[PDB]
Amino acid sequence: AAAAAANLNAVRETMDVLLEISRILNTGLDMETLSICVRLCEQGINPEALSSVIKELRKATEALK
Amino acid sequence: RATNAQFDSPEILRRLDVRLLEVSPGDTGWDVFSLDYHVDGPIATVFTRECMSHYLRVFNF
Amino acid sequence: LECSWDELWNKVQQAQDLDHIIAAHEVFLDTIISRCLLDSDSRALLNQLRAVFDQIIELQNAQDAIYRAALEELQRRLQFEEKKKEEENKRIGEFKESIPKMCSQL
Amino acid sequence: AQQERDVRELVRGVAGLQDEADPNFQLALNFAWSNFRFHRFLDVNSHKIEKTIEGIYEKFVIHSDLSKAASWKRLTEEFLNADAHYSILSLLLCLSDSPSNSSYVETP
Repeated sequence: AAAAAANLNAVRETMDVLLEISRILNTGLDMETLSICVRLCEQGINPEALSSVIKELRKATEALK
Repeated sequence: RATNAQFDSPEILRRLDVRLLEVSPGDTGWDVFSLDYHVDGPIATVFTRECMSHYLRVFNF
Repeated sequence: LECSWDELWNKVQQAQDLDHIIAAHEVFLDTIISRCLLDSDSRALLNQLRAVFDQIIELQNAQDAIYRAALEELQRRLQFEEKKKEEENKRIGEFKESIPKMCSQL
Repeated sequence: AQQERDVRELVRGVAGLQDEADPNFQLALNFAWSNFRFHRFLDVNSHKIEKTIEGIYEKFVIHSDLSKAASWKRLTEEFLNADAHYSILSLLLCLSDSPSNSSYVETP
């Protein structure tokens, strides 16, 4: 398939758009993890729950520093 | 009330009122504060909203 | 706030059309934008000026860090006298330890 | 299956963990499930997101970072082509917020 891979290039293009959005906002997230978050909202999820998850997980790496 | 502004008209002190900056994870009140003068008559034809924006930018400085 | 204010005051109060007052207030505020470092091209100039504001707040900590050791000893010296009415020998030793680091930081 | 894999890769990326038999990994998985199955949150409304994104734009303009505001509105405008918009947006918006620098070095 050829059109099914140009859509994957399209996914990477929006992923770089969200890369610029992540740096101007100063988030710690990288590209692989945001693709995991994209799949999470494919199944449907509260962003308020994902932010509480990540707002526990990042400042539970500051408790073993 | 305590300062010299008391002997100035209640209208123009009334048109000037407080405002803030919508929040951010490093909020200080010194980061987050503004005054707003807003339009109360035909003066919008004289004072544009982007003119209040440049007003507030030099106020920020 | 006198230059732009003088020429603003002149071309409002002599003018007998609304659009001239409008066009005077506009260029008034606009040349003020260029006169501060709130222009797009003077921003690098602005960037340095923000670096003048860091060392200000830094100095407040660095100045009080003197008094948090220097001044803090002398009430303990009073408390040593309240015994008198061996251990600040250790604070004399502590001063030879505290002074060079704060001096080098300054 | 894919759901469990997504939650595992989330924990692995953010906690930096490479051992999935670490007891901290198991505690994080239990925490994630217990937070997920308790439903009390509000669901994202597009209008409030629209008010918020224009507020972020205006906040950038007031602080006199003009090119950052132009890029911000530009990037959101380009993203809003081709629901999941507001999900990803609301996520990124609450996760952190603005820097003390422009953080803009894109030269396409």
